[PDB]
Amino acid sequence: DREKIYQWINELSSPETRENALLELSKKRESVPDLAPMLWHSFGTIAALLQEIVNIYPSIPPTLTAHQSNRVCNALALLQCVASHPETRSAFLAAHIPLFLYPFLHTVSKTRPFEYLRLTSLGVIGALVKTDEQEVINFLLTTEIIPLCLRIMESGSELSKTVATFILQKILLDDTGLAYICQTYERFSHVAMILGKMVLQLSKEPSARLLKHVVRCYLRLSDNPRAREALRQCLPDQLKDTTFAQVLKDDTTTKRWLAQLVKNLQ
Amino acid sequence: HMWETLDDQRALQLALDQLSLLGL
Repeated sequence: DREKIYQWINELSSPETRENALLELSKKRESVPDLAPMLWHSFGTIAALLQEIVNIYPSIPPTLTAHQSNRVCNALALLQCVASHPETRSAFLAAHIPLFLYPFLHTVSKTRPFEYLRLTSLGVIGALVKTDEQEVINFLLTTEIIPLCLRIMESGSELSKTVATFILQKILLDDTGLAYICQTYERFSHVAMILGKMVLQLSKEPSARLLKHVVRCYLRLSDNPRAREALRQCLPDQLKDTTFAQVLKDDTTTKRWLAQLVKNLQ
Repeated sequence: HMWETLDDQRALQLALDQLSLLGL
C-alpha cells in the first residue's frame, strides 16, 4: 500500500503515468489514514496537484472537457484529503491552497465539467469548515469566500447551493463569523438579501435540504441583536406561512428551527 | 447538454462521494 503510494507519487512526474497515478492515489484516500502526510511531505507532490489545477485555468471561454475535469477532481479530492487531516490542515491553510480553488467557485459556466469541478471544490472548502476550527473560519473570513458562496447560493445547481449554504452556515455559526457578518450593515444585508432570494426560488423549486440549511442561517443570524432587528422587518413571508407546508411535512427539525426563529424575533 | 461519457460518470460520482462526507 505504502509501496504502491510511493510508486504512484513518482509516476505523477511522467505524463504517460500521471493520470493513472492520480486516480490510484485518490482511490487510497478511503483506506490509507496516513495518505495526507505522505502526500504533503513527499517532495513535489502538492505542487503536482496544484499544477493539475493551474493547468486548466486557461480552460475557464469554457473549454474544459469531462476528461480534464475528472482528472482535476481527483487532484482536488487528494487536496481535500490533505485539508481533512489534522497533521496537514494548518500547513494547507498557511500555503493558501484554498485560493487555488476559488476560480472554480467563481466561474458562472453552466457546463457539466465545471459543475463537477465546482462541487468538488466546494467539497474541499466544506471539508475545512466541517472541522469548525477557528483557524479555518478566520482564514476563510480574510480570503472572502463569502461572496463566492453567495453567488453560488443564488445561481448554482440545487446541490451547489446546498454546499455553499452549508459553508456560509458554518461561518455564521461561529461567533467570529457571525460578528464579522453583522459588523457592517452591508455585509449583513448582502447575506440576508441572498437568503431572501433563495427563499423565493425555493417556493418555486422546493428542496428540503437546501431550505433546512437556509433556515439554519436565518436562525443563527437572529442571535445577533442588529440582525434580529432587521429580520424583524425583512424576514420573508414564506418562512411564516404555508409556502413550505408540504416540504416541511416530515422535517421536525426545520419546523422547530423556524418556530425558534420567529420567537427570537420578538 | 445531457451527454455523459465515462469521465462524466466518474467525475459526478467522485463529486457526490466528496460531498457525502459532509452530511448535508
